[PDB]
Amino acid sequence: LAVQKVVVHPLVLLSVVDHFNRIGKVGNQKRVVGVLLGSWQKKVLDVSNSFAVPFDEDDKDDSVWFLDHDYLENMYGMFKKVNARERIVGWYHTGPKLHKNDIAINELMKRYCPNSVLVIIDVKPKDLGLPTEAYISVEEVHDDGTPTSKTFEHVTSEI
Amino acid sequence: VLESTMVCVDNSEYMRNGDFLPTRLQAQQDAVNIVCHSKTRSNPENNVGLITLANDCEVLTTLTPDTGRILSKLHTVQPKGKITFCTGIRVAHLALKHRQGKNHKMRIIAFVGSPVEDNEKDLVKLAKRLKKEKVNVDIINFGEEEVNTEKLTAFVNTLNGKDGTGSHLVTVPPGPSLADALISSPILA
Amino acid sequence: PKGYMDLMPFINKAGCECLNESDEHGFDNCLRKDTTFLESDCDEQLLITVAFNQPVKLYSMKFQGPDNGQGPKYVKIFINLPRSMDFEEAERSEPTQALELTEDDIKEDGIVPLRYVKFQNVNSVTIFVQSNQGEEETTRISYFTFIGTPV
Amino acid sequence: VPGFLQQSQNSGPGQPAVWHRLEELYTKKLWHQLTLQVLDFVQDPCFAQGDGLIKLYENFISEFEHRVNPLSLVEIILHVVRQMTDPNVALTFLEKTREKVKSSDEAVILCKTAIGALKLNIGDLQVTKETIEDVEEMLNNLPGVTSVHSRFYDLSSKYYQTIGNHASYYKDALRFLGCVDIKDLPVSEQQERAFTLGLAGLLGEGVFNFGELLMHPVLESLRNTDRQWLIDTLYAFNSGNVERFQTLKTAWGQQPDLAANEAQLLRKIQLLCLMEMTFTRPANHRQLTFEEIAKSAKITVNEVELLVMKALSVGLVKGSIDEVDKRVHMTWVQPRVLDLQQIKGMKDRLEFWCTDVKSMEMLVEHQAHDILT
Repeated sequence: LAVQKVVVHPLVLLSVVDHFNRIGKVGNQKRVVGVLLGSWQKKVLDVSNSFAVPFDEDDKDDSVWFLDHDYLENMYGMFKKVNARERIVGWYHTGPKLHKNDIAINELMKRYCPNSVLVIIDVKPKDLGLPTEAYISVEEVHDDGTPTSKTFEHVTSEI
Repeated sequence: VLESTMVCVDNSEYMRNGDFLPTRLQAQQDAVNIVCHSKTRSNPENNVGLITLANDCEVLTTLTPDTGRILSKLHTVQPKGKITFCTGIRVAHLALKHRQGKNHKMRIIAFVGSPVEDNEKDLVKLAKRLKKEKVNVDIINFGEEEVNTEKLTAFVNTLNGKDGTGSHLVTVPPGPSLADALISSPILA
Repeated sequence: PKGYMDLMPFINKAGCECLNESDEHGFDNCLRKDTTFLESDCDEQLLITVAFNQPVKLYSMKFQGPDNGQGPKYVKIFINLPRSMDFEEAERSEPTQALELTEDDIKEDGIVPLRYVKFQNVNSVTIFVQSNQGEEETTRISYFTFIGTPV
Repeated sequence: VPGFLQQSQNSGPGQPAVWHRLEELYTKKLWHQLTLQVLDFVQDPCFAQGDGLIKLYENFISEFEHRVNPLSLVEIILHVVRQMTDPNVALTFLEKTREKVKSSDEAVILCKTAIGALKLNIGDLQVTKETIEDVEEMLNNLPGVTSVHSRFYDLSSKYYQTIGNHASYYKDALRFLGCVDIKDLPVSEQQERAFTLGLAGLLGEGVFNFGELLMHPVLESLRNTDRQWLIDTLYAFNSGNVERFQTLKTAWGQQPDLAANEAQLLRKIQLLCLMEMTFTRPANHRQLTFEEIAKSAKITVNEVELLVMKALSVGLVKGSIDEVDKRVHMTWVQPRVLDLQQIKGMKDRLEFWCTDVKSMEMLVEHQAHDILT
């Protein structure tokens, strides 16, 4: 695929943990969603920085969800000014597993980075696995005749 | 007043109809251009954002102390899909909870120009949820008011409860321009 | 209980406002036991405020809810709030304690602890039920009271 | 200009009341809402045959065409061009139609699909390919699945049906059934489409996954039908039972297409017979002798060797042939559809696998406890 490996730096992990803690403090949150910033080297991603964005989803309906994309553009110009070599390379969310509306959020993320990579960073300290699980949106062309759908293909992650 | 408003513009297939001159899509663009401009002069800190009410709701522009960006987004809005009013208010309410300044008051502007295809129970429970968060949704029942006059009646009555005119259900009959009836409506007062 | 006691007599029952209440079951049910319950109508969220005399010390509460999943899961506790509190000021503010209830605590034979250090001189207590043990649009509370002593 | 509506208001080919409702929508300028009424009236149950509705194009809908949904505009014309039977001028109708609906790519897809169907009717297969290779390209650019996908796959399948490419027809027929609901289709259509789908699967080149085919809900319409033998024939191919396939020869031999390719059909089931032997035996005993392959596939022992080449070359099985010892060393088979009981046996195998991994995890932990970090 377009991504061979995603490298998530310790700064992102601390930022994601802090992001989940500060918003989780005011109100109980299923997850918090931010934007991943990094560079591209050959076919291995280099996620190195991230910032929080406003986000909310109704638990009952996956369709209802809001991401402040104007905030997303405004904060990018901040980080681009400080570090021009860090571009938007995807998004993150701290939900323990994937959500049904993640493919919908990726489309909003896809317009800033065409090969957007979603990295699920689990705040809970799992004992065995890495906290990060990188995914990319691909077209799964089925052989059963079912119409082609947008699915997340797993991409190997390394800290 | 220092309040943050979101315009739930409608781009359903029924917006191509010429019931409002020149087009319901063009008529509502003038409607937004006037109601959004009104909220600017009421308070310079007032926040206005755009949310589309297509088959799937799409927040075109979040809350901002800017007017021109709202209309440029509305310029590219094309008629497509069916109205989904149930999810439109919640997705607009969700943006209201994440506004720039929490001292602003809740306010949602809905352009209902296609029939709401939900049961009365779901519409009523939506009003109770908005009344919980002191959210006032202002709806113009233009377009198909001959069949929405009852579903929206339960919406505003339940939200307004028994006291206070928090929300209005002004209903403009088809004519020259629905915006010409907006300046006389309590929405802009 | 060990030198402390239940404190509904101190609770004036006149300054208690339970927002998101339901006409079917009111706030009186969960303060008197004798079966029945309190439930919400508009949404799963349920804001409760309790008022009494200023000298009161809180050690523990017993927010026992039902078992079907309508019992509270995540609750926010606020103390001594000037002015009224809407659902946003109970959701966008920092609670004194934000204990996340487990099913064991909901059990009628269950008592939950509070951080007694932060509950010493209480004028009134605001309780914000944010979620229940499930996806039930109405949240129910079988019984509730504060165990402690006057200041 | 609106006189035709007024002409039909009193003396009309349809019901005068229908035109009055049609008239009222025009006066109120409910432009999109007229199309639903127009859609309900274009497919009228009274004068669909009659040529009164061709003039409905020029007189009525061409006046308000400029502010109608391009997608909803085109399928209105599909029933309009149904009444017209002159072949060549139908191109000019759709080409002029294709020019107006340019903002919507879905409308263009439907327009090019329409020309492909009638140009398939006239037998111009060379240029219906060039159209089919173009609309297929644009369909992928369109996100998701829409109402225009189904009519393409119906045309795309019909194209490969007349040419004879069963392998491509089988793929495309599956897409059509994947973009429509079975309950909506008539039982006669479902029964017919199941028969041609399964027939293409047997005659297709490289169509060896009959397990996925067998549970298609389309095939359930032939459970009690006189075409039940087709399901049984697919069962034989799935199990690789060539003896059954020869037994049902009295049934599948009556079909003109199945009988014509009985040599290709016999080779296909012989290959599937080879997979059945490999899948049945455990991995420890996957050394098939030449006699077993010859006996199970009803082939001469000298022809066993060529059979394994076809399976190895195509990719159905992986392995090697030992001609001196007359044994075939299969090491891999194509994965197949498995029943719940077979899955339960698979899960039981994980129970032993998990126990072994856990056993050594404790063994290394216990033995190397002092040096473990």
